[PDB]
Amino acid sequence: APSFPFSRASGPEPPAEFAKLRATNPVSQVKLFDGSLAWLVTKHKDVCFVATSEKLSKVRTRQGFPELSASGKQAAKAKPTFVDMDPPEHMHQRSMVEPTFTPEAVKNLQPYIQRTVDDLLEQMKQKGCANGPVDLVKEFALPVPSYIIYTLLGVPFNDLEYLTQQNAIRTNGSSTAREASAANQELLDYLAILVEQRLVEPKDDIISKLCTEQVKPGNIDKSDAVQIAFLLLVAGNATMVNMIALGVATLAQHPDQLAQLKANPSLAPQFVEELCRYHTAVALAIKRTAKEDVMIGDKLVRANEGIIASNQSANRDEEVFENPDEFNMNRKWPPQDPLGFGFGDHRCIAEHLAKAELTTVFSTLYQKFPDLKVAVPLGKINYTPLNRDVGIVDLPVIF
Ligand code: HEM
Repeated sequence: APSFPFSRASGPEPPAEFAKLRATNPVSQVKLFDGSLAWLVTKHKDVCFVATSEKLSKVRTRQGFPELSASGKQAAKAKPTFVDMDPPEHMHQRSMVEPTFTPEAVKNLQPYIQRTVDDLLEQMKQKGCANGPVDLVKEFALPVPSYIIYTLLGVPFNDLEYLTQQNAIRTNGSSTAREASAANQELLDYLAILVEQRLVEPKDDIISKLCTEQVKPGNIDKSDAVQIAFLLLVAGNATMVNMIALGVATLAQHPDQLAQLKANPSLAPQFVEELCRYHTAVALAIKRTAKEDVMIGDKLVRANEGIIASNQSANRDEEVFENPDEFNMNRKWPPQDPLGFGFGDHRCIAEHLAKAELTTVFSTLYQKFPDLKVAVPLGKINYTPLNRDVGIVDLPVIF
């Protein structure tokens, strides 16, 4: 049994092991950091099964849960939020914050998302690049998702820049454990204050709705509200940043596709669809423990055994997506759902918001800067370490 998680084959590539497993051993055992074994599922159909089976659990206090690191094992000791819950607890808490993320709500949020993107791009243009390239991540990919989620949560305008930087520090690869932790605890402290304030004078934001609708009636306590708000912030921000950066890098790698997008920004939705399939930046979230014996393919997963269903591998499943390793924004989509946002009950709560942010970015970025170019050879892109989910640390650009 090989050690898992695997390392990416290269900066922009997924681990090389998956393709081989899908072809000769779709459901197999892998060895985790603590020496325990877990079942690795690599085929689309099997990943979908794992994501929806009622015989599988997300509760991390169950022995056998596939924690992939020492930190994950310690983090599993805290009171859980809906991300680590099973029915009926799961939807009971998730439904407390779903309103802002529904397809209808996101459609109505479009003008705000567009203004946020327009403002950040204008700021970038005014700063210019007359003295050399600027970091697309720091100047654009980071603030876009950050400002939006912070604003939706309830953070006032003047606090956005500092809070955006602090949240970045908690996941920055250059941060020391001490710094990441400090930033983490600081964001929690700040959210605690916001909850106290919104409890007194509610405004029109997520935190206020949690206070008025859940805390006051006694459905949850203040700390619960803080943790729910915290989850909404840290769950997908870093991923959004990385997806925007990867999108720009990808377009640079395939000139004709960029030419097509520039000539027709209406193709942004399909470009985003392909991006979320090709670059599965959240590939280690579909994990479970078997509550009872369950058969998957030619294997029997016994009660209390862990399972990791790779949506990354599923998105490269040749049986579902023709020429899976080819990035094609004009891809002819099959009836099967690509799995960039998961599947089943737990499917990303912000899938629609995320897609809206990405679509707004890629339908506007090259209209603003038609000559935007990465200022370093593409082969020198600074990607996240290979033993981590795919992403980009910084991206020098000129325009
Ligand atoms: C393009 C960026 C994003 C990608 C690719 C992404 C992908 C995912 C994936 C794969 C999961 C696992 C779903 C499953 O268990 O089947 C997930 C869960 C989740 N994501 Fe995201 N996500 C993104 C953006 C966001 C944003 C913007 C937020 C916050 C506003 C967010 C909040 C969450 C939460 C709260 C969960 C847990 C849902 C649950 O367990 O019920 N995500 N996301």
